[PDB]
Amino acid sequence: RRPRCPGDDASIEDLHEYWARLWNYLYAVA
Amino acid sequence: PRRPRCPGDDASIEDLHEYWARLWNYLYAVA
Amino acid sequence: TEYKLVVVGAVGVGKSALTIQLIQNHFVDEYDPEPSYRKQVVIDGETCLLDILDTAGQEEYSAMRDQYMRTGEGFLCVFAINNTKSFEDIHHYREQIKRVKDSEDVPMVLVGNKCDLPSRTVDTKQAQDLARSYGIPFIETSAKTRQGVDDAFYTLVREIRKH
Ligand SMILES: Nc1nc2c(ncn2[C@@H]2O[C@H](COP(=O)(O)OP(=O)(O)NP(=O)(O)O)[C@@H](O)[C@H]2O)c(=O)[nH]1
Ligand SMILES: [Ca+2]
Ligand SMILES: [Ca+2]
Ligand SMILES: [Ca+2]
Ligand SMILES: [Ca+2]
Ligand SMILES: [Mg+2]
Repeated sequence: RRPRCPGDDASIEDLHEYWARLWNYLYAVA
Repeated sequence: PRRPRCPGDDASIEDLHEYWARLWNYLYAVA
Repeated sequence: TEYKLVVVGAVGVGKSALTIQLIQNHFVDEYDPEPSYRKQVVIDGETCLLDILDTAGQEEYSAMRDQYMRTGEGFLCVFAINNTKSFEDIHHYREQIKRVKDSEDVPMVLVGNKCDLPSRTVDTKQAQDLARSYGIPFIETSAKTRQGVDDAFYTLVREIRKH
């Protein structure tokens, strides 16, 4: 369920996408 | 404003939390 | 501009179904090996980037969850119109938001989900009364038919902007 790392060459929008995924994941597994 | 690095397989949930927080900070900073 | 929206509510009220409809435009299950929680939309002639925290329904104590919720700028408080307990839980969720934000003035929208259902135990007037008592908007929705789904999230953005 953990989101894959964004990638070293990830754009700022790619990081935003990842961050929203991680936000949800972290909330879920607490 | 340094871009944080995504932790690997061995990452604890607390490691992922730290990355979540550092990433929030960075993405806020470059905006 | 960035908007952090948090969806809260009792187990099974349709939090995930609403989020999936908003972002991915479907209700029935799909299988395709990652889910998105971010959307770019135009609201009242101005573009928004929306991040959605779709909270697990099962509640517990957690300092981390507190921080994740504290990150939200606005909150959808969701109940199901066939679930009276989920409706009576709304007071608790508002209190929770006020605790974590440490404020009485937090952008909020009351959502009555599953209005497509053949039977209803929570009447519209009850919810309109409750929302009015909180001074917040109320919107009935169906994650199944998509009715009101855009309106719920967009109205929350409108509330944040007025903060
Ligand atoms: N008829 C109808 N069913 C709905 C609607 N929204 C969700 N459901 C159904 O109700 C169930 C719960 O939906 P779900 O999105 O999992 O709710 P949740 O609030 O995220 N659950 P949880 O608290 O456990 O995370 C599912 O079977 C889903 O198909 C709706 O608008 N109409
Ligand atoms: Ca736990
Ligand atoms: Ca789709
Ligand atoms: Ca806990
Ligand atoms: Ca009772
Ligand atoms: Mg869910």
